[PDB]
Amino acid sequence: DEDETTALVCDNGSGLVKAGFAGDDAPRAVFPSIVGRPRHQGVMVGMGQKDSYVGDEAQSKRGILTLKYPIEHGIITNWDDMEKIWHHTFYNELRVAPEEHPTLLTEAPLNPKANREKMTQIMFETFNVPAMYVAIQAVLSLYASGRTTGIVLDSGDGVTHNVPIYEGYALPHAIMRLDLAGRDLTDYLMKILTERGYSFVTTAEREIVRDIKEKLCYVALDFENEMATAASSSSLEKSYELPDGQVITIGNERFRCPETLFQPSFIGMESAGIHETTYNSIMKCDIDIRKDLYANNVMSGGTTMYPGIADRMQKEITALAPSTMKIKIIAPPERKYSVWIGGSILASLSTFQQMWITKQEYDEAGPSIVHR
Amino acid sequence: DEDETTALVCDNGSGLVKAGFAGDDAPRAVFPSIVGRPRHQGVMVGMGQKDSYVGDEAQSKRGILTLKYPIEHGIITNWDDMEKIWHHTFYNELRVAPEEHPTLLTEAPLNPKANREKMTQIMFETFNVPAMYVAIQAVLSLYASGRTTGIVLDSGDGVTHNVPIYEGYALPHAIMRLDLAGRDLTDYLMKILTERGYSFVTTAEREIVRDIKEKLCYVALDFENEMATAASSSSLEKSYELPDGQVITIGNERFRCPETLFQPSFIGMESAGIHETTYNSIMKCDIDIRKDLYANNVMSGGTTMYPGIADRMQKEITALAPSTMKIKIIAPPERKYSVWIGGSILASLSTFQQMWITKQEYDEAGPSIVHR
Amino acid sequence: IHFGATGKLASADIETYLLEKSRVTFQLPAERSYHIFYQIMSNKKPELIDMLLITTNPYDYHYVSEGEITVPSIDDQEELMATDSAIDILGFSADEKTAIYKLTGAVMHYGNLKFKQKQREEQAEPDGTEVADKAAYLMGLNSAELLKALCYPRVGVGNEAVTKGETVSEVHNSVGALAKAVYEKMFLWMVIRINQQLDTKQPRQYFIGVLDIAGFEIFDFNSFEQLCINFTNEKLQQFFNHHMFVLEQEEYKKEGIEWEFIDFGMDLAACIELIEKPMGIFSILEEECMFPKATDTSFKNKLYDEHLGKSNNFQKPKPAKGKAEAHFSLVHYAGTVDYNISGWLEKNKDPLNETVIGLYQKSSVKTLALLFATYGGEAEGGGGKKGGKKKGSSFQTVSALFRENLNKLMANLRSTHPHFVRCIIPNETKTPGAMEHELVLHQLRCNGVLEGIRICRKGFPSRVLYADFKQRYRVLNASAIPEGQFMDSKKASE
Repeated sequence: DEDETTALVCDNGSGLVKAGFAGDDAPRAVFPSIVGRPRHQGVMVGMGQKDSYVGDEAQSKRGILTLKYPIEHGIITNWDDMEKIWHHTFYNELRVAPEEHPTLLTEAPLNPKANREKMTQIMFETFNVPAMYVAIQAVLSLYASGRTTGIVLDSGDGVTHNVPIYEGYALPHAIMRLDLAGRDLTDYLMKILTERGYSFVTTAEREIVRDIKEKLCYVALDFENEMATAASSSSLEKSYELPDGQVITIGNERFRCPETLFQPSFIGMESAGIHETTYNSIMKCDIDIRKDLYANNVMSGGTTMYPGIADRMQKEITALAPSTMKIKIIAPPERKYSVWIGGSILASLSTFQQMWITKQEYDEAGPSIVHR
Repeated sequence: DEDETTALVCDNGSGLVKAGFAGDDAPRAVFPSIVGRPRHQGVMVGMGQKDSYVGDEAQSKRGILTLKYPIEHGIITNWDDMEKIWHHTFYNELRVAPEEHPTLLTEAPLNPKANREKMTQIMFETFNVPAMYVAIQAVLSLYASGRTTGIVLDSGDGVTHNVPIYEGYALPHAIMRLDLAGRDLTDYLMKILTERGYSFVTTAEREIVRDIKEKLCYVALDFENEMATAASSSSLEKSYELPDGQVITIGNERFRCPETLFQPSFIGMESAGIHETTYNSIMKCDIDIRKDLYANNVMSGGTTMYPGIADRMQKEITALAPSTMKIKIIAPPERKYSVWIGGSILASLSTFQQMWITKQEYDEAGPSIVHR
Repeated sequence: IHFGATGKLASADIETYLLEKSRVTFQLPAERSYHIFYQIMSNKKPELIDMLLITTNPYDYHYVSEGEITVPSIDDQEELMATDSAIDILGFSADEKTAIYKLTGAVMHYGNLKFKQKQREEQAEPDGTEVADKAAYLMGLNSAELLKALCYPRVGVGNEAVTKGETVSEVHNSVGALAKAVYEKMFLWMVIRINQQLDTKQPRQYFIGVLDIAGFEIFDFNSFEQLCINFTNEKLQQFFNHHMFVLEQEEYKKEGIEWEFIDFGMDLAACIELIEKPMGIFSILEEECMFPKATDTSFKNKLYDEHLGKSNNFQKPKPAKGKAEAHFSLVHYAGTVDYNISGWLEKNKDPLNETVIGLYQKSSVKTLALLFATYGGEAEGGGGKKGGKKKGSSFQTVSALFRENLNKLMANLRSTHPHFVRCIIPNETKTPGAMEHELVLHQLRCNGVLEGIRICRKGFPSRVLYADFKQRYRVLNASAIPEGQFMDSKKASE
C-alpha cells in the first residue's frame, strides 16, 4: 500500500495535463497546460496579489493575464513555467505532498535525452519525490490496449505521431511526427464556420467553436460522396444552440474539419496525412515485423475521437497495404486517456516496483540513471 | 530397451541440426544451427535476461542479436557455441537427460582427427553420456539406402561432397568437396529474382526467397532448350503469393538457380560442377571398383531435392562414362534426412552394440579410443 | 488476545490469510467442501432448505458433491446448530444471519446455472431461467439483468463501455469466479463483523498473538499457492534463527564466554530478497499482470532473462523424479522447490465480470451489497482500457496484498516475544503410538527443528537451561550445587 495507493501518474500534454493515482480508471485531474501572468497590478475581491495563475484559473481570467504554453508540440520548452504546472498538480489539484509519493511521468516520442535528465533533476531535487519513472507516451497507449507490438497513431492538442513499438521498444528511426492536431483543427473549423456566414466575435463565441468540433464533428468515410450528399441536402445538417438562443447551423463543415487530418492541403500544409504517414512509418520498419504493425494500429489521443476515424483509416491503409496483409485499426472508447490509463496499470503493477528510479539511485548516479 | 529406446542420433549440419531417437523414422528435432548473442541489454515481457539464444529463437529474434554459425562448411569451427547447440538439443528439444542415453553423432568427410577427439572429450567429459559413436555422414546416407558400396553425392547447406565408399570404408583419397550448396543457391536466386525487377527489402521478404527456392525450383534436363522454351513462353511460369497479396511471378529463373550446381560459372565460381566431380572422384578410385560406384550414385542432402536432379545427373554421367558401363543414380524421397535415418537404423541395430565407445573405454584409453 | 493492565482479558482480533477458494467449486475424490454446505443440507432446520430453495441431496449441487458428502466422524446436524448459535452469540443481525445463509445457497445454485450456444453463433445463451431465478432472488437480484451481464458482459475499453460477448466456456468459468469471489468476501466480512463485537472500550496494555498457518510443504507439484505459503514460512524461520541468535548471545554474555557469531537469519536473506525485492519474482509477476497481452510464457522469460545465471537461489528445474513439469526451482532453507507457473497471471489478476458485480453493488440484500463496495469505489481509477487498477483502489496483483498483509503480520510478530510450537504427524495411516520415519524426518527439516539443532551444535551441542540444570543435578555436590541453584537461578548452576 506504501506505494500501491501512493503512485502518481502525470501525463503532461500540449493542451491538457491528465493526473491522478495509479490504480484509478481515469485521471483525477484534467486541466489546461497554461500559466498566466497578470498584465496589470490589482486584486480579486478577498484575495491577495497573485503572481501567477495555472490551469483553469488562467483560462477564466485570460483577459488580464499573458497566457503561456510550457509544452510546445509535446516537448517542454519552458522549465520555469513547467515546474509551476507540476506544483499546481501536486499541491492543489491532487492535494498530495509529493515527498511521499512515487511519480510516473510521461514524455514524448523523440524527447531529447537532456530533457528526460532535466525533469528528473526537478522531480528529485526541487519536489523531493521518493522515486519516479518517465514512460514514452505511445508506449503507454499500446500497453493499455493489452499489447506490446503495434504502431500507435497518437494525436492530441499540438502533435501527431506514429510510434511503431516491438516487444515494448519504440522504434526510433520509424517514428513520424506531424505538427497538426486538435488545436490547428479548432482554428480551421472556426474559419469554415465564419465562412458559412458567421461571427465568433466575443470570447464566449471563440471558446465554444471547440465544443462544436468535439460534439458535432465527424470523419466520414467516402468524404467524396459526402460533399455530394451535402448538396442534395439531406437531413445531414446539425444546429447547435449557443451560450444564448442564437442557434447556429452546421451541416456540411461538420466533416470538412477532420478531412483536414487526411488532407493537410486544406490548411496550407504540404506534409503528408495521417494514413499515409501510418503507412510510411511501416515501410520504414523491418520487413518481418510489418505484418504485426498492420494488424495493430492502436489509436490514442483527443483528436482521434472524431467518430468514423477508424473506418476511414481502415480503408485508407487496406488500400495502400499489399492484399496479402491483415489490416486492423484498434480505437478504444477511453482513448482520450489511453496514455494515462497505460501508466496507471503499469505503475500499479506488481512487477514495476523494480524499475522505479529511487533517490538512492539518483543521489548516487546523477540524472543519467533514469535517462537509460 | 535399456538403450534400444535410449540411443540418440544427432546430425550436426551447417544450416540445420537433425535429432531424435534411434528407432524413429525421421528426426524428432530439426532447427537452425545458430547461436544468437543479444546486441543490447533488456528483456522480453515475463522472461529474464538471456545471455544466449539457439535455433529458432535466435532466428526469430535476429534483429537484436549477433547470429553465429558454429559449423563452417560441415566442420565445427567454434566449440563454445557448438556445446551450446548440443545442450539445447538434449535438454530443450529432445528434453532428455544425456547421462543415461547412448549418443550417435555424425561428422564430415575428412573431419580432422583432432575434432573427432574433441567432440568425444565434450560428449563424455561435459555431458557425461554413457556411450557414444561418431559416423561419417555419406557413409550413413549410403547405408540407409540399403547398400555398402556406392558413391554418395552429399549436398546440404554449406558443403557438397562426393564420398566413394567400398564395403563400408569411405575412400579418403577420392573424396571431393565443393563449397557451393543451398545457402549459396538461395542468394543467387535472390539476385536473379531482384534482377527480374523485384525487391526483397524487409526481412519478411528475404526469408521467403528460400521458400520459393524449395517449393518452385527445378533442375531441368536439357537446360539448353528450356531457356529456348522460356522465350516462346509457354505456361512454364509460376506465381507465388507473398506473406501478403503481392503475387510474385517466377517463370524461367525457377531452373536457372539449380543450373548453378552444374555451372558454378553462374556465380563466379571457377570450380568444376556436381556431375564432373562425381566422375572425377570415380576416375580417382581403383579400376576394378569403378563399375560398382557407377551403378550406385546415391544422393543425399537438402540441396539434392530439386526435382529432375537425378535425370540430369543420369544423363550427365552416362555421357562422360565409357559406354560399356551401367550408370545408376539413386535419389530416395526421404533424402533430406538420409544421413539421419542411416544413423537411426545403425544405432538401433542388433549388432552395433559392440561398437559403442563406453565411458569405460574412454576413462581408460583417452579420446584416442573413439578416434579409430 | 488483548490482555488488560491488571492481566485480565480485554479484546481479541482475528485475521485470515489464504483461503482455499477452490473448495467452493471443486473437490478431490476423497475430500469434500466446506462443512456449512453439508451442515445446511443435513436438515436439522428444515426451513432453511425451503428458504434457500434447495434440496437435501447434494448430488443436486455439482460444486459440492464432486468428492464426498458424508463423514462418519462428523454430525452435520449438531454442528449446524453449533454454527447457528455461534452466529447469534457473535452478535450478528438476523438479517445478516439470513444473508449468510441465503448467500451460501446462491453459490450452490450458481454451479447449477447452465448455458447453451446460440444457434449459428458461438455465443452463450441461457439454458433456462429456473435456477437463475432462485439465485437471483436469494441475492436480491433480477434474473434477467443477471443473465445478460453474465452473457453479454458490458465492458469499458478506451473511454467508454463496450459490450462484449462471451462463450459457453467463458460463462461457466465466470460464474465460478463469482461464486468463489462472493464466498470469500463474505468469509472476510464475517471475520470483520466478529472482530467488531470482539471490540471493547476497556484499555489494553499488551496482547498475545496466536498464529496458525501452514508450514513449508513440498509437493511434486508446486504452484502459486505454494510459493505464497513457502515464502511465508521462509520468513517465519528467519524470524526464529534471529531470535535465537539474539538469545544465544545473551548467555555467552551473561556467562562471560567468548563466542562471536553472525546472525543466523542472514543465511536466508538471499532467498527472501529474490522473492520480495523489486526486481524479484513477485514484481515480475505483478508487473506483467499489467500487460494486457502477456502470457504465462511471457512472464516466464522475464523471470529468467533477469534472474537466471545472475542469481544463485534461482535455478532451472529438474523436470524428473516425482515432479510433473518444468519452470523454476528455488533454494529455500528446507530445500529446493520446483515451481510450475501456469495460471499465475490469471490467478494473480482476479478477473471478475464487473457488470455482475455492478448488480451486486445495488442488491436488495444490503450485506451482499456491502461485501462489493470496495470494488465499486476503485473503478474510478481503472476507467479506461489498459492501465492500473490501483488508481481507484482496485488490486493490481494477486499477490500485492498477500505481501502487505504478510508485512503487517511479520511486523506485529516483531513487537512480540516469540514463542514457538511445532505440531507433528506420526503416520499417514492414522494410528496411535506409531511413526513413519521419513515422514517425521521431513517435517523436522521443514519445521525448523533440525535447523535449531544445527545452530545449537555450532560447537556446543547440548545446552541446558539453568533451572532444568539445577533440579536434575543439585544432588551432585548437593549442598553447594543446591545453594547455587536456589540462591541465583543462574548463579547457582555456576
